[PDB]
Amino acid sequence: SYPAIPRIYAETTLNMLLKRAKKPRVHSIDEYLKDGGYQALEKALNMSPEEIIDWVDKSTLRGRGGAGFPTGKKWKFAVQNPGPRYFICNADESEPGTFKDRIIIERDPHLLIEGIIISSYAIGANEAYIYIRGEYPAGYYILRDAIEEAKKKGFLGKNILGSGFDLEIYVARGAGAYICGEETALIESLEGKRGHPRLKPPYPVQKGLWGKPTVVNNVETIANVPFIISMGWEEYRYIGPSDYAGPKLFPVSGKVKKPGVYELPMNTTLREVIFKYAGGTLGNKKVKAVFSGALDCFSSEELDIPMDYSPLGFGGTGTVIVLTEEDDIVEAALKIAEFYEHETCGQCTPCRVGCYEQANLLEKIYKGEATEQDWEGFDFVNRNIQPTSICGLGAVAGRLIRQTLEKFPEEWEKYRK
Amino acid sequence: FEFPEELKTKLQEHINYFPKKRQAILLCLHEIQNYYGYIPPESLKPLADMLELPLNHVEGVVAFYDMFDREDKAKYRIRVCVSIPCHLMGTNKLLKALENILGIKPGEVTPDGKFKIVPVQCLGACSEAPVFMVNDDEYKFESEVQLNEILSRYT
Ligand SMILES: Cc1cc2nc3c(=O)[nH]c(=O)nc-3n(C[C@H](O)[C@H](O)[C@H](O)COP(=O)(O)O)c2cc1C
Ligand code: SF4
Ligand code: FES
Ligand code: NA
Ligand code: NA
Repeated sequence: SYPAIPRIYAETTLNMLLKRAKKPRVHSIDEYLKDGGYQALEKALNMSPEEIIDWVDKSTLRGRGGAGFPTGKKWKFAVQNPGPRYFICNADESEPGTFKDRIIIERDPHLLIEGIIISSYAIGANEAYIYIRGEYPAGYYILRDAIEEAKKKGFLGKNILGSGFDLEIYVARGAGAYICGEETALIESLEGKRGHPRLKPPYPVQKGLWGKPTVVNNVETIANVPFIISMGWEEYRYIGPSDYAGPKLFPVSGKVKKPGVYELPMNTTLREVIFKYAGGTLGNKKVKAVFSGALDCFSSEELDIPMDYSPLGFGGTGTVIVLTEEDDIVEAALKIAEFYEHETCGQCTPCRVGCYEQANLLEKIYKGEATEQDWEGFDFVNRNIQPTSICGLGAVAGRLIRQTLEKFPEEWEKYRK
Repeated sequence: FEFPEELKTKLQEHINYFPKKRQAILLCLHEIQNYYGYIPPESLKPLADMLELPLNHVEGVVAFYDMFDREDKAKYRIRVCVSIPCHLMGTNKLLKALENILGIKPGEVTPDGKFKIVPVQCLGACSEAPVFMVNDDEYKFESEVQLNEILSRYT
């Protein structure tokens, strides 16, 4: 018995990450085992850690948490430093529009757990953590129960399956701060502190949890690892286009007929996501813009781009929020400003004051109360959130809003007049 | 101020769960809030002692993490997404329905202490917008009639 959760729609053309999670229910260990679950783990424990790193490297897997760092390379960096080492699953998923990770957690927890065990073995970590946002209580209870299932079947604990490898997985909960998804802030929170990002360098792979080598990976990233081991890295690389291989989850929301999570290859275009998969727009209205979470704004002239990691690609985490012709872009921009205002940790002065002022001033603009100096101030603040910032939030808090100013000048003009 | 045995036992489970005691601070604070309907200011000193932490450390943590509420006691927290795209899909209608049913606005508690409306950033269920939670339970808002039936399940 778990807390109620909405039944997010999920669809897959690949039948990998959503093979089970396309059904809105918890798949417990017996059902998982019937699908061949934990067999990739068994295979991994007969390989050397170095071989697993090699396979994950050759797979071309990249981080699905937004920065797109090559996963195998990250692991290689960690194992250059002496142990003990720590592995962390980042389940903090808190960006507007992003709900891809939760359906893995809530529906196919053993896929994630299996990935965690393999990844931990690869980097020689005997202690792993899942940090799940506080607003995902069902996910937390489901993970705690799944871990106990795995322990009873002998997939966790000491001397796993006779391999001499020991692991425990601990589940931590967040308590309302988006910044705790930033990997160094997450580590601070795991250490029982306020979730304040750390100056980098050093990076976690060198100095992380308790100052030890620490790999942090996103839920979706980790869920790919069982597939790489099961299929082999070559077979994995045949999924999707040569240059951007592997399955990807796209959480699609806003003004589409079929909002939900789509598992698609990365040669899919933004237009296809909206019109071929998500059923087109509500009322068949014209698309005005797509917000890539709280990161980027794409116009209707930019729908033919690939959902990949290329320079001209969609990028981000693949979050697709669709606005149609009747939606107010300034109102939407205000929602983004409000997010960054609420989430800055306030350590860095331009971020602290910039996120606040951006939202404050935009609200005045939206309500038709802004002076000419407010408009000038708004432009200035928007361009000056980033200086001295020590994490990615300060660097991007003005990005999407700036894109709306550049791509929708007419709409902003109406507010100025 | 002392924790009741039934609460103290759970706190102790959390504290023994991670390799280091202090790692359990957020689990403990969640447990405290679920028990009392808020974080009593008096609870922090004895919590700090169980975690082997200074009081000011625990105070700073409570202040930082948005989910914790030192001021208002409520049996049920109705967390309402006020982000994007919930705003496109009818957050305003959800808030109006809540006002019609309970007579309160965001930030307010009902006179009986039963419900508090808490505005929150994206709850990660955007496809099912507009989204709200009632304590741990999460729902899509469809209509006032539907909402009224949901709220009747919390007694
Ligand atoms: C403000 C901020 C918030 C972030 N939130 C998340 C998040 O919720 N989940 C996540 O996995 N990564 C998040 N990241 C990225 C992490 O710092 C990190 O890059 C990622 O967890 C590493 O895993 P990956 O290589 O598998 O993507 C965030 C970064 C920043 C700057
Ligand atoms: S850039 Fe902003 S969110 Fe990041 S550490 Fe600085 S103040 Fe905190
Ligand atoms: S915008 Fe409301 S759940 Fe994401
Ligand atoms: Na291919
Ligand atoms: Na109504």
